[PDB]
Amino acid sequence: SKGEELFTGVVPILVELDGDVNGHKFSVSGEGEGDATYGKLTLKFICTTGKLPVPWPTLVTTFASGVQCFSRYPDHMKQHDFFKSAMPEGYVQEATISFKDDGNYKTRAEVKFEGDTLVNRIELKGIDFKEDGNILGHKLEYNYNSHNVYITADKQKNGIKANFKIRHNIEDGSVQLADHYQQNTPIGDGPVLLPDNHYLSTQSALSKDPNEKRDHMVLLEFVTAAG
Repeated sequence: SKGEELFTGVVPILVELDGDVNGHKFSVSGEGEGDATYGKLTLKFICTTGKLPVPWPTLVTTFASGVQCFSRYPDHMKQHDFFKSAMPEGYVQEATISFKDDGNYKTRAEVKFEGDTLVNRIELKGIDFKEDGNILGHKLEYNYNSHNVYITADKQKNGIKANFKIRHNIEDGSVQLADHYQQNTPIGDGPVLLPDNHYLSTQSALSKDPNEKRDHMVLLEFVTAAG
């Protein structure tokens, strides 16, 4: 595809988010770099309005979804890469994150190229949360486990669909369950690749910057496509 040639080296990344959870408004800014030949990514996020009203690990699926274009697809599987084929014009992404016995997050994002940089613009709305629960009560640990993302084609809208289950570790030893459901639609009127059923194997690591006093998060990720 024509969009594939834009990912042969190291490319800079820029992210911006605006949110509202149970009446509390906030804003986040991010910056980093990606190398698709090795399926490697490095990013740093900062809260520009003060302190974050929700735990940092609950926002990982929203941030990681916007950079799925940096996945390493093996030679025998290159005909199944929707993400790179839609570039430079891009796509619109809509999703729902449901927490068991608690509330939900509804999101919308624009992913495209501006110059020689890959850009992400996101909006989030959170409703029906419990004040004494695991989310608003800040009872989750600062970590994230390995998982698989399942993909399928959506012919009627010339795009794709994605789904997986999440397991968040709690302070007492137990876990908090969640589900992520997503849908992608192209912006331009050019050709795209429609895939057969497959998955993406992922591993992540969360850390802190020792010289930083503002509320933040550092993320490192490795992603590979498999049949």
